[PDB]
Formats: sequence, structure tokens, C-alpha cells
Amino acid sequence: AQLRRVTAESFAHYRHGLAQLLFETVHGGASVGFMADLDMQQAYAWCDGLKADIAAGSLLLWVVAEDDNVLASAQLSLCQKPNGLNRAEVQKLMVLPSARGRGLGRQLMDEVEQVAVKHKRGLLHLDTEAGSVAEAFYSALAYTRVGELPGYCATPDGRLHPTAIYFKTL
Ligand SMILES: CC(=O)SCCNC(=O)CCNC(=O)[C@H](O)C(C)(C)COP(=O)(O)OP(=O)(O)OC[C@H]1O[C@@H](n2cnc3c(N)ncnc32)[C@H](O)[C@@H]1OP(=O)(O)O
Repeated sequence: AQLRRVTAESFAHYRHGLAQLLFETVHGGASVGFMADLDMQQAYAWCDGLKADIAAGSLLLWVVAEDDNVLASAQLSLCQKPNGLNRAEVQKLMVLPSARGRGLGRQLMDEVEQVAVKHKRGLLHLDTEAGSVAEAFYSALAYTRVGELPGYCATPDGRLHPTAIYFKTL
């Protein structure tokens, strides 16, 4: 497996693997923006929705892949607001259920941080389901927990839960 930054030209190659990754992550129970009704057509639509921003460079996308087999992915959304050029949001960090516990998440976040700095972003922030494995993961990676917002979103099963806000100053 190799860590790769996705570009407009390599997007098609990774499209299916990224869609499958969202699919498996959602059905594995994670709160990443979708409900249990998620099907592959919806996952492909989500993927296609990333293409314009990836080509523009406002959204950065990485995958850890073995050829076209996508094992994990992460995204960095660069704030485009005139007064927000110091910040970026980390989103959609996901590792296939069967590829977890092997350091892929850390590999991705290390790259995300390095590239955020190249883009002169001093603040990385994100939000994740409170109490989830992701919370232990970000804490382990030295992100600082700000607090929670109750009823922020629902797990795929429809149950509302709090989201925890984390940040790291680079
Ligand atoms: C801000 C947003 O981008 S929130 C979106 C969060 N993503 C998701 O919830 C999707 C579902 N969860 C996942 O895909 C994965 O479980 C991820 C990406 C959090 C973890 O990735 P993995 O690749 O398995 O973790 P990695 O193996 O890189 O772990 C880094 C470390 O995190 C911590 N960690 C990971 N999983 C756990 C866990 N189950 N319990 C406690 N600590 C854990 C550990 O300390 C570990 O470092 P140490 O390995 O030396 O033991």
C-alpha cells in the first residue's frame, strides 16, 4: 500500500475504492454524514461531488491504496474565506474496517498535517462523534478536545449523539 494524493487525473482510478470505503465505513456504524439507507449509487454521488474541489485545489484528498484497492482516505478542506486563510478542516478520515489497527489513520493524518503547513494553515480543526474510536485516535495524535455539541448528528441507525470538537495548532 502507498499513501497517494489524489488528483483530477487519478480520481477515476480511485473512485470505486473511495465509494466502497464510505459504504463500508457507514455500514460499520460510523457517523460520517450518512444513514443506514446508503447504497453504492449514493456513495458514487458523494465521490463525484468531490471532483471539482479536488481539481481546484480547495479540497485535498489522499488515499492509502494498493493499486486501485483503497484501504483508507482523508481530506483537508482549505478555508477560502478572506479572513480564514489560517485554517483548514480535516474531514472524512476513514479506514476500511478490516484495515484498521495497522497505523493507516496515523499515516494519513501525518501527511494531512505536513501539507496543511505547506498551505500556510496554522489551525487544523475537526469534529467527530463523541465517545467514538475516532476520539481516542485524535487524542492519541495530540489533538486538543475543545468540548461537545449535543445532538449534532445521528449515527447511521438514526440515534442522535454529541460531536466532539478537536483542533491542533501547527
Ligand atoms: C474529523 C473527522 O475527519 S472524524 C471522522 C472519523 N472517522 C471515523 O470515525 C471512521 C471510522 N473509524 C476509522 O476508520 C478508524 O477507526 C480511524 C481512522 C479513527 C483509526 O484509524 P486506524 O488506522 O485504525 O488507527 P491507527 O491504527 O492509525 O491508530 C493511531 C493510534 O490511534 C489510537 N487508536 C486507534 N484505534 C483505537 C482504539 N480502538 N482505541 C483506542 N485508541 C485507538 C492509538 O493509539 C494508536 O496509536 P498506537 O497505534 O501506537 O497504538
